[PDB]
Amino acid sequence: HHWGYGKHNGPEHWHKDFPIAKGERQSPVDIDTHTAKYDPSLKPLSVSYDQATSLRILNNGHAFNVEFDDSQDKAVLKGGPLDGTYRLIQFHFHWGSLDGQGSEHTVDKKKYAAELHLVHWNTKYGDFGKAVQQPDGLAVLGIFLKVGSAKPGLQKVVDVLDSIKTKGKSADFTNFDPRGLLPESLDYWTYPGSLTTPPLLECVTWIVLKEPISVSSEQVLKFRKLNFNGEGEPEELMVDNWRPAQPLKNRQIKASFK
Ligand SMILES: NS(=O)(=O)c1ccc(C(=O)N2CCc3ccccc3C2)cc1
Ligand SMILES: [Zn+2]
Repeated sequence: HHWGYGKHNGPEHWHKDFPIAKGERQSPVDIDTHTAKYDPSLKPLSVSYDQATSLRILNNGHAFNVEFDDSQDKAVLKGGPLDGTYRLIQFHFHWGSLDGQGSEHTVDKKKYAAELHLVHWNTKYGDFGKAVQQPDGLAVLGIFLKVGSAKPGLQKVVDVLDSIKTKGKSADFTNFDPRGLLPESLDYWTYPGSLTTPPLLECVTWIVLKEPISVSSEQVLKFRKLNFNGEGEPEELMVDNWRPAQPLKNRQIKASFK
């Protein structure tokens, strides 16, 4: 009876195994756009993905992760609110059963259809497992998805999902360019928070882009055909794998833009 997204093991249960669920810097949060303060000291975000080396895609029973070779400074995030250099390790999404929900962060209580998380670790801690033990260990770039026009750069991901339907399945996934998942603008909000899944560690500088990407209904429908279950187990569609907004508590959300 491990954690998941169901009635009996979903977000409102997580605190029993992971008491930090009720902590002081939990994610996601609602971004109140009128209360977020423009911070002229914030730098433009530097996203350097030209040499990114994707390796594999994995259904881990909660989402799918596109994994990267993070054994050298290839795909890195810096600037913005960050000090130092953060290396891309994986991206994944959260999405809904319907287009009206699925995002983890909300904007003035608006829920997007899905949310992309590009996860990076601070190179000053040497590895991901050490980084998650630190308050500045991770930088997660969050990008909202709305349903409209197709995102051509997403289609390579959508088309491999058939091969990783069920929990524990993986597939080679080389030469995928995550630049094709970015919106035009790098305007963002930022705040200190946490992982949004167990172990819910309070190790993340969140950077949430203002501009959503558009994906087609067909693209998101393919996400919703994935399974939380393993092969030859009762089919449970992988949908609604998002944690709701958590209390902001003693935090300020800062905007990079006026
Ligand atoms: N949704 S999110 O906050 O962007 C998120 C980001 C990263 C992860 C993640 O890769 N994990 C959880 C922590 C951890 C710790 C030790 C070893 C492995 C892992 C694997 C899960 C969720
Ligand atoms: Zn996530």
